[PDB]
Amino acid sequence: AGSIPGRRS
Amino acid sequence: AGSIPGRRS
Amino acid sequence: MGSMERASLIQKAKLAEQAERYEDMAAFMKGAVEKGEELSCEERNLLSVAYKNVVGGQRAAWRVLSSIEQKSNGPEVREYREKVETELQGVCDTVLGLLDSHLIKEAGDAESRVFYLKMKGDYYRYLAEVATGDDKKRIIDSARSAYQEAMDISKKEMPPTNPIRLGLALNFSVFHYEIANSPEEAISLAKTTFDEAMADLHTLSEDSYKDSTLIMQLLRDNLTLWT
Amino acid sequence: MGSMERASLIQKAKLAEQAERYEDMAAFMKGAVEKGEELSCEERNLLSVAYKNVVGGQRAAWRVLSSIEQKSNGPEVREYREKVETELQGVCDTVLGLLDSHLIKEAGDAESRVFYLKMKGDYYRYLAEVATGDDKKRIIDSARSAYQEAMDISKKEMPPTNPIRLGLALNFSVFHYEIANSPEEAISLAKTTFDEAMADLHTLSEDSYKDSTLIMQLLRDNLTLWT
Ligand SMILES: *Cc1ccc(S(=O)(=O)N2CCCN(C)CC2)cc1
Ligand SMILES: *Cc1ccc(S(=O)(=O)N2CCCN(C)CC2)cc1
Ligand SMILES: [Cl-]
Ligand SMILES: [Cl-]
Ligand SMILES: [Mg+2]
Ligand SMILES: [Mg+2]
Repeated sequence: AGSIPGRRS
Repeated sequence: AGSIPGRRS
Repeated sequence: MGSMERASLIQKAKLAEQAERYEDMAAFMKGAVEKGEELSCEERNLLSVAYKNVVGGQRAAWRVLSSIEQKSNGPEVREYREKVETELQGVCDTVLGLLDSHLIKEAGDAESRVFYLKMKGDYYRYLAEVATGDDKKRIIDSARSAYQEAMDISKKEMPPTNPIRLGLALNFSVFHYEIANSPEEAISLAKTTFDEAMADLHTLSEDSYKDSTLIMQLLRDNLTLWT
Repeated sequence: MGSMERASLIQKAKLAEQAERYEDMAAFMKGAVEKGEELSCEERNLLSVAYKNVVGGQRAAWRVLSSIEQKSNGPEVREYREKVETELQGVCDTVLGLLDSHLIKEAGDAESRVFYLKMKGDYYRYLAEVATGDDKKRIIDSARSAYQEAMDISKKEMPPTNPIRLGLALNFSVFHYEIANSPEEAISLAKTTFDEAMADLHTLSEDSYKDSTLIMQLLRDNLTLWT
């Protein structure tokens, strides 16, 4: 189950 | 030009 | 970072991102927040990206150590898992502290307020992932409450394709599935979010369409795994 | 780490490797070295892997920032490159300090002494990559001198297929090519090393053959790029 990766601007 | 990676035991 | 200019902290946070120095990036963005001014859209994203990378590395490490520790059941594995856990909790507490002092209370537009409340839900969710004691139920409720307020605002103030609205719904669905033991709520939220976004795509430009459909695919990916 | 048992520091260094927590790994192995006992083969490798990961990340970041800074020619890019550079120099100085106090002087077997002198050459080489001032020529000579002593021992005391001997020759060839502006010396060293190893492969078991041929392929890869 994946959340928003959110690791690159 | 590559040296020994040396990053995993 | 009190002696460094706000604009310089922002510039260095962007450089730190390019250099993959995420701890530095987070420290620069913490300094920028502590200047006391509200953050622009771009600056909010820098803050979020910095801390998601830092806590993402901590969570991955905690999961490795927790798995080793469960298989083991000397004190070393538990001791080291506890050390990583305390460091993770410290980072989550720092982010939550920035949101409480004083990002959320000064966020009046729906885009900023929803953004920060989604953050607040995420960081309580990361606390809940490692929680085991007297306050674990209270941590879960704090995550739920933050996500719920963000959801209520987003449904009133944003179109169903808004990428922040979509990412909030995605993460709240993960909260339901992984934390709250509510897989049916997770599935229903993901399905309703996806369908309402689909029906609103016709209103978007090509660039907005790409932004929205990327997150919609993440919703579909979870639905595929959950159903 | 003075209050933690040596064996516990070693165990935690292995856990930190699994968790990809390389700064922790390096701190645990520094603590283990400072217990004052000599290191086994496995422990030397843990020390080397920890610091190569830490300094490898610093070098990658320094290269990103140095490239941005060269293209730019405010103070922010130079200031941040300088910060990363100082942190890299600090890590190299720490490793060099461990080798001088007192790993090298207590290393009497060829396998340990060659290993530590190769390390000493590598960390002076990393210092030389960022050096620009009055001591830059002295830094380069310190790297050369360490590699040369390691080479002299390895040719007398180890077969041409020994993986430490091979990796030392590989890294010394990179020193010649990238630092000393001696590409012909780099190529000659890589070719002679490869050919002498090839001729000794017939003596090896299947497992030793795999170890040696892996490094021989790195020598060939450099030769392909240099010729
Ligand atoms: C939690 C969350 C939700 C959406 C996004 S995004 O779509 O990647 N994003 C960040 C800036 C790009 N912009 C164009 C759209 C919104 C990230 C995180
Ligand atoms: C500098 C250097 C040289 C060789 C090696 S290795 O071949 O990867 N190695 C490490 C332990 C494994 N062992 C079997 C052989 C030697 C690493 C670094
Ligand atoms: Cl405001
Ligand atoms: Cl000895
Ligand atoms: Mg100012
Ligand atoms: Mg003891």
